[PDB]
Amino acid sequence: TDRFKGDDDI
Amino acid sequence: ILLILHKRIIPHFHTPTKLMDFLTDSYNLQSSNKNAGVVPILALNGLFELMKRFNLEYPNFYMKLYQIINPDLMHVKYRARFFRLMDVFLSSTHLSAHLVASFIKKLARLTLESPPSAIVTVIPFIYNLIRKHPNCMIMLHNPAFISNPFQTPDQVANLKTLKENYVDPFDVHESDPELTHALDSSLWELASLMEHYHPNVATLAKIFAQPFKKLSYNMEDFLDWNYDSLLNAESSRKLKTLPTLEFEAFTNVFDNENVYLPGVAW
Amino acid sequence: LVSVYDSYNPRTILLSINASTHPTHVTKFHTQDNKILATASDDRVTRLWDISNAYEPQLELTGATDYVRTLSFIPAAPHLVATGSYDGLIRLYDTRSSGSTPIYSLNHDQPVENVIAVSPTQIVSCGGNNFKVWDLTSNKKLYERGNFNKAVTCLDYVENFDSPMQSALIASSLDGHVKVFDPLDNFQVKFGWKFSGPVLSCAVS
Amino acid sequence: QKALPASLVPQAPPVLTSKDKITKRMIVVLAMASLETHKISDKYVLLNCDDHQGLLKKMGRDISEARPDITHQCLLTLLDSPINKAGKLQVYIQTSRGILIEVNPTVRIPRTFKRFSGLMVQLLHKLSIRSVNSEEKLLKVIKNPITDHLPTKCRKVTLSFDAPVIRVQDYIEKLDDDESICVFVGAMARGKDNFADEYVDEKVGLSNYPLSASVACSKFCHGAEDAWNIL
Amino acid sequence: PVLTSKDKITKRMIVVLAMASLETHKIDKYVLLNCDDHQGLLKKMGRDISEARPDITHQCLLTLLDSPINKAGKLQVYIQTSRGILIEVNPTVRIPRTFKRFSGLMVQLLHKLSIRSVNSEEKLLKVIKNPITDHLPTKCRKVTLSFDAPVIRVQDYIEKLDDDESICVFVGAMARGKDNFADEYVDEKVGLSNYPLSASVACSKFCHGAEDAWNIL
Amino acid sequence: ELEQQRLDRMNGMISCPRTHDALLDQVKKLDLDDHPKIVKNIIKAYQPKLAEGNKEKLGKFTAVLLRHIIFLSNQNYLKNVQSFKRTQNALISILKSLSEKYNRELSEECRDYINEMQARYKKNHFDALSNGDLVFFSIIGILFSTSDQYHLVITPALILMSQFLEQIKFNSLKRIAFGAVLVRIVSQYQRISKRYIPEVVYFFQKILLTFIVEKENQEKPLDFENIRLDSYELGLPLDVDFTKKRSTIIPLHTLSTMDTEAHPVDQCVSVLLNVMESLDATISTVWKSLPAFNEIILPIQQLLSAYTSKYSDFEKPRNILNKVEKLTKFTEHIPLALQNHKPVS
Amino acid sequence: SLVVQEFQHILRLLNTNVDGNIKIVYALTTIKGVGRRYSNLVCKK
RNA sequence: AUUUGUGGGUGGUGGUGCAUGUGUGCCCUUGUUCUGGCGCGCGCUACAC
Repeated sequence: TDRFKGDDDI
Repeated sequence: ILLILHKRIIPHFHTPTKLMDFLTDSYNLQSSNKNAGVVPILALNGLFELMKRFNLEYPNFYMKLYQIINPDLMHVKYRARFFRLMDVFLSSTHLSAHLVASFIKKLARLTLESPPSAIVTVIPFIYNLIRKHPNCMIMLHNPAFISNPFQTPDQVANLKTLKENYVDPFDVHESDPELTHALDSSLWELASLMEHYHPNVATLAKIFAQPFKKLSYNMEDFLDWNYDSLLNAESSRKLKTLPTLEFEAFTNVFDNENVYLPGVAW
Repeated sequence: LVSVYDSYNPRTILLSINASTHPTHVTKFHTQDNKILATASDDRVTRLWDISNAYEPQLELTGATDYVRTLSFIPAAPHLVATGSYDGLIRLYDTRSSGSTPIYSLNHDQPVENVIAVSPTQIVSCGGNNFKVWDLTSNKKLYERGNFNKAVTCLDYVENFDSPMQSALIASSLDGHVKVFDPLDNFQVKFGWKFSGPVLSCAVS
Repeated sequence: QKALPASLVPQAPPVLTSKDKITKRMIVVLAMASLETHKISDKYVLLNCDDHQGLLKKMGRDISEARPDITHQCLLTLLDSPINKAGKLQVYIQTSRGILIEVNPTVRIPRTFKRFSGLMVQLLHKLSIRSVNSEEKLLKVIKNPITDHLPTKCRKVTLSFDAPVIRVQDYIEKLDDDESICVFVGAMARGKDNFADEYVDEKVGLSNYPLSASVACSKFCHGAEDAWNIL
Repeated sequence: PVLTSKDKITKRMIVVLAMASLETHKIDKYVLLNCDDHQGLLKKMGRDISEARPDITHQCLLTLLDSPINKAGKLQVYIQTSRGILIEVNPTVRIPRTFKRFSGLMVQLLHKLSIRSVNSEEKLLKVIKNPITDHLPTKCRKVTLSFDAPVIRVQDYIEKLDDDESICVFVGAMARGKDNFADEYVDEKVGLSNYPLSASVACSKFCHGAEDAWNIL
Repeated sequence: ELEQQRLDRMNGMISCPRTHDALLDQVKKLDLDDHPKIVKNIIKAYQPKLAEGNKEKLGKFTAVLLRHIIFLSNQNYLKNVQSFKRTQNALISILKSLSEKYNRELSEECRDYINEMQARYKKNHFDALSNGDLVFFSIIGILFSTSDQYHLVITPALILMSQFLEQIKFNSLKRIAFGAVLVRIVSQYQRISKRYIPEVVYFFQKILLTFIVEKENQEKPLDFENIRLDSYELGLPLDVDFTKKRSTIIPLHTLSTMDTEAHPVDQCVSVLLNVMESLDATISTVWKSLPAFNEIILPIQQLLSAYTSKYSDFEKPRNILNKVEKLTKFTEHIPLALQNHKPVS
Repeated sequence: SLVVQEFQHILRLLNTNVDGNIKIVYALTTIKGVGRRYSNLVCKK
């Protein structure tokens, strides 16, 4: 799913 | 009579085998009259009814069907009936890949010059046939002509020689389905149908470029369409769009005996 | 998949081979050798496997252009394998050689539904309305019987069973007919049964 | 000539765990990783070169030895390399204090060191880290030694400066058909390569010039991908 | 030797980080803008929260300057921020390994417009003028790493390059958006891998292919 | 910016008389040349700055002006052809100027006119179609962007014209010339997007075969048995000389009297050369970019070979066959590979 | 040769998805609120 | 006897820099309002076709 998107914030 | 025969005439007879000679003669009939070409299509349904009910034989069945496949089929109004028949005819288990490849390629050549109703009819049929026979996928995808980054310059040279030495092996005039080299040929017509003026037919052609994830498309909703139905469907559609105006300026609609339509005068 | 079970225990699976991605229509055991399993799939490649190590095929036989859906083993010769395919050619392979190409081929014009070996020398192949019996040393057909309306689907052969007739060849076709032929009497027709529909398969004890 | 496979639909390759002993792969072990949690006053924090010089001096351990950012950036490089996306890469972390961590290839390490530090604190105290979508344990703390969890037919090398320089593509080609490769990379500022002398078959070098740990991992991964035609 | 922007002859590898997120904000305290440190301030400014990412540029700088091609001296690095501020990075400088020290050095560079060494003979990091075409050498080929471009092999591409012709690669240090950041500059667009790549991995791949092509081992 | 928007739409991104009867009531008192002046005076009177609600009345004027243009084109204009051309050109320019502001109600009227045209065609086949319908298609081609993939007005008109090309039975030269006009309109629709119309291929094969087939024998050549034609009696005699100059341009007013009069061979040759020019344009534009070009061009190659064999003077088949042979030699024809996919992470 | 025999992967019965690979009794049991004995009785009926 | 229609302009109650108010660059945009803010540890039990 993520393509260098970075981990989502809280 | 041939049209109503399997539905109304047959279930009232005592012995339906009385009509077998009449149906066989109508199916084999090939006359000089141009209107006489459609009676095999109407005769086939009642003939197959007798063949399935009483275990009876018509020699060279699939060769006869390959003969029936012709450019007139795309334009005859009875083609929905014939494709309903061809579904259960080509859904047979004891069929060869060469035979189904011949049917696919001839239907492709027919879709080259055909109404969009016929194109919409044929495209899921080709999808389902390739789905049942995955050896026919080489007609859409030949790995030999792919160039990958990880190959030797010698392999590049061999690929270039093979590209310049390829010829089409398909034989249109060959009557027997198996002896046509359609499995060796490719389906360029389906790629050409991707650049089609109707937006829905374009996407239906694009499904051949997409991966084959889905099973059969349930031919019944594709069999029904016609030119009048397309206009009603586009006139009653959920999305509403703002019309766009051309920014280019044309002096005149018609060329005088700049102009939008050359070769046409007022 | 090719799944090898114990013959009378459906719970236990001794072997499971991923023979192909295409359907495997034929699985047969070698008659002379109990260690060899021959599988024919829609890869158009037949594969001989050893029962002990079934990770790779022991031999791959190729050279078929369409849909091998029958194979057979010649009784006297354990090196010979016959494959019948829908292009019409019965291909005989010698397994001691390379095996990529057949040593010879026999042209049954219709797509070959089934192949059987009735002797060390004679084989019978059915496809189309007829069946053809061929000699292997001569590479020529001895007889052909087109007694049927629809395509001959299956063949069986049985000899030395308690009967007036010493050998019998059972042929089942799609017109509902199963017929008996006498190999000693020039493959002539002795008896027949008619059933309610197209007969895919037939067998005799 | 040859028949196509029945389905040409692209499929996700299987993810490799230590349960799979057989499959050929590339394994990177980031050894001597500086990953230690300490309690302040009350806050548990992962020890840092920049933010905890006073704590490191009070406990007597040198501040240059507290570098978890090397492990962080090596994890980023390895997990973002295309061999991981192809599914042919596995990552283990061998801390300096003796803790062994298995990294599931499907985990997404946070790009920022603050979030990485919080994740490492919770991993080191809770022994496992699961995922938000499904509860599969993406990070695990497992039993030493590494050779219990490693594949059965595996070739073990240490990346060292003093060892002779090799070519990674030629090395991976010289490997066997069923044999996997395990590479021990020192995720540390300045030490010498005794960290894996009990495990490894041999020591190899990547370049004449000195390399960082991330550059060494990236070079060996790129050689593996060109050798296995991943791209 | 040391490669500079003044030299126009030597065959070199130019790596241009493009749309880099390098923002200084006054709070006085001058701080680099990253989303985790400043969740609320970026929301008040109204720009995208995922846009402010200097860590990508930091990681790319670490990989590029620790690469062996920089050790041999064939590499030169430019950083084009999203504002338009263009930075020349000396091959000799060691970027701070931690993000906080990197943020401090970026604040110092962006406010003083230059960073001077201890020896002070040259400038470790310099702010130069738009455009980059003036500073890149004469005979050069410009490519953009893009996903939709056809996949190439880096070694084969570099060997297909000429003997006196440098290579310039525009790598997006931007997090999200299109690949049109340098379309009007570049000669063409190339693809490195079938899978999508982070900018650090793209720089590492192209550097290592360059080393294998130029025999820098 | 407008060019970029058009390319994105190509790719796929998505008093004042209220009745035409009252317009005709004023037009009867007016003269032929006074109609643009009357329309301009009506616009100047009902400009929206003058009074409230003038916008709706002016949009109704857009609709009834389009209807009046169609009606004037339907009416006979043989006596005043130059004055009719001038008045219609001025009216169409005024129509574009007002359509820049009021495209919505005009588009609704055009869609309703398309529905009415299809209803009339389903009622009475070719007899319902008219020069007003032809000029309506031509005006639509200017007023709306034809290159757009899904246009609310262009696509119904496009599938209607394809239906007209595929469906009607070309038994008379009037029908053949009507089809040639439709082909020219469809080509000018697809001048930019260059999509593929199989109905155009079908029409070209049918028309070339009908003019090949001998009238006296009334029997088609053996290899052309696959193509089904409508009238065998239409044909081209051997005695005609193609060295004589003829005008390729066909006027709309000639089509009505051409069916009534006996068909002259020179005018048949003019319609044939018009169709051949359209075929050359389509070959140069669309088919040479399509991947199935070799499969498309084979019946056309055979028909033009028959033309060359029968008539050695008429240079157009030699020109087209030289162009087609050069294109087929140059282009590469290799097996397709459509299922090549990027691997999944 | 024509052989015509007289299947859906997913079946939506009573607003419940079932797999065609399982048996009828297994599918009726996987449908919630129905036991094995109830499924057997339904199949027998 | 205002108010709607049809239109449509539009930057600073700006900041900052230089030369010194003044004059020209650069940069960003392109307000009133009330209230709240326990460890150790022995057993035992679950969780493995």
